Amino acid sequence: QESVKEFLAKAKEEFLKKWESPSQNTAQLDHFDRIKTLGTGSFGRVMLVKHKETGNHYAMKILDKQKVVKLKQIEHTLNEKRILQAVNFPFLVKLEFSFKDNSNLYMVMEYVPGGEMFSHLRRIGRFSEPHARFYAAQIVLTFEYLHSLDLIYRDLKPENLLIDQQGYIQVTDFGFAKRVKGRTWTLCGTPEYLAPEIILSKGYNKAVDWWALGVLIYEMAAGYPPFFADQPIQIYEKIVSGKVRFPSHFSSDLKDLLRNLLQVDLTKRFGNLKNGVNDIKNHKWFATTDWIAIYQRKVEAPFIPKFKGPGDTSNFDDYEEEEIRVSINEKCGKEFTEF
Ligand SMILES: O[C@H]1CN[C@H](c2nc(-c3cnccn3)no2)C1
Repeated sequence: QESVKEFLAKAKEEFLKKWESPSQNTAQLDHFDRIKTLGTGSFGRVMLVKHKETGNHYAMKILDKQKVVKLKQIEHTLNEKRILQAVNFPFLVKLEFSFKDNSNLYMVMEYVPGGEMFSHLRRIGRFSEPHARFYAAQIVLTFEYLHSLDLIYRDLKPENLLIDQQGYIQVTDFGFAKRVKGRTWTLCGTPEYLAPEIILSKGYNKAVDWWALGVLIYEMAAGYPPFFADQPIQIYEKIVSGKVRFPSHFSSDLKDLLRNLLQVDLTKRFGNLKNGVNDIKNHKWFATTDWIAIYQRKVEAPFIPKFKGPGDTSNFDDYEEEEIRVSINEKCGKEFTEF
């Protein structure tokens, strides 16, 4: 374990150097051709773009400054970019460039053509336990890394887990990620994945990411989430009750791990005890997992996504194509000075 301790100490040193001196202004919009919209929301979208001189493909996240302000996301967007430019781990998407202009903020990431885990899960129905375990092990290692840097992730769900050309996970969307040493208070995350202490408006901590891992493992292995209901208020009532029903096809070891991750009392939840992540890594459900081989990407993946090359968009769906407009006047300059 000294080897793991020394790995995490170096990881934190390298993170802090970039965190204290963030990169800024490393590309500009007219260096890229726009290809296709890959998803869209209330203040932002992600496009496929191509760099004009190198020919490389990238995923460009575009945030409208005025809409970020109106929806009270200023601090969250500044967190997202400052964290992404400072992290480095095999299962995190890489930020390659960032910049801003009179109207928008831009984060240019590597493009992962294999698509969302969500699409693959919904197409096949559910994953076998070994398939769900391969992905879960990558999330355990990624959360061990992030939490040792004092980062909470706060947006785990199948749509944020991309499948790469080797069949491994790349986590994207750091819009709710935050550097936290103790407690934090903001209501954020998708309803089915929220821990009880978020729903109850408490000061909460990194144990909310371990709760969300329990929801993800359940949904991968069942094909639906554990607290499912028609509207959010009914979902929240089931979460806080914490009453969970498991399919009979679940192994006994899977049920035991999920009862310990989906523990309503945060002071009793796996990942948040004296032994930290090691209660999860040493659980019987993970007995066949070679943690070093997963980190080194030496395990054969269960599934390789079908795609034709680094520009193929067939694993993403279709959205109305809107302009990328840039005002002749600067908007919200003061709010986004540090970006
Ligand atoms: O609307 C949200 C959900 N789906 C969108 C999306 N994100 C990406 C992607 C691809 N490669 C690297 C990073 N992000 N593709 O689609 C974003």
